[PDB]
Amino acid sequence: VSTLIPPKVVSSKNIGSAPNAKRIANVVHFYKSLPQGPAPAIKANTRLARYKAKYFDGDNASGKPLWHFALGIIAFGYSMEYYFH
Amino acid sequence: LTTFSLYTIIVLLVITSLYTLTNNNNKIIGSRWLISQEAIYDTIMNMTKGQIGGKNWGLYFPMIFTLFMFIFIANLISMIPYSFALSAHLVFIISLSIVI
Repeated sequence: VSTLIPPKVVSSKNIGSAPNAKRIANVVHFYKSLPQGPAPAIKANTRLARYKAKYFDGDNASGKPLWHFALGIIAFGYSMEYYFH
Repeated sequence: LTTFSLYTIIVLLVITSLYTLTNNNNKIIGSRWLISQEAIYDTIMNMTKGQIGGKNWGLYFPMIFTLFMFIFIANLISMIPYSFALSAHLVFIISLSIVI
């Protein structure tokens, strides 16, 4: 009397599961991404890369660049008074 | 040279630094200066999607952004005490209004 053969002819549950879509995404997502993000390049120097690192890269939201930029325009027209003098 | 010409250059250079020197090479997490221009981007995106609200709203989303930023920077430059305006040279702003 019949001995049937379905559970060993399974391969549609081996594609049927939902995380397979996620799997084939994230083996690709993590095989070329940085190991831990040690940066893709961390060397810089132009003597304004330091300015950027302290102010215009997270470190200071402090008002010092505003002051620096402000002071330039104060220096500009004040000297120009004496250029018109 | 000409003070007006020199200050049109200053506006351009301020705006260039705001999308260069504000974050390094694109860091997803965000850098504190660029958080401001994210919020500005969103409140004018969602505002002009609120206004004209067509499918060409986003086609005038840069235009409405550079009409914001022009006035936004040129009313900080003129606020410096020894400084010569661009916007308070009315002839450019009123002319620009007539053009639009």
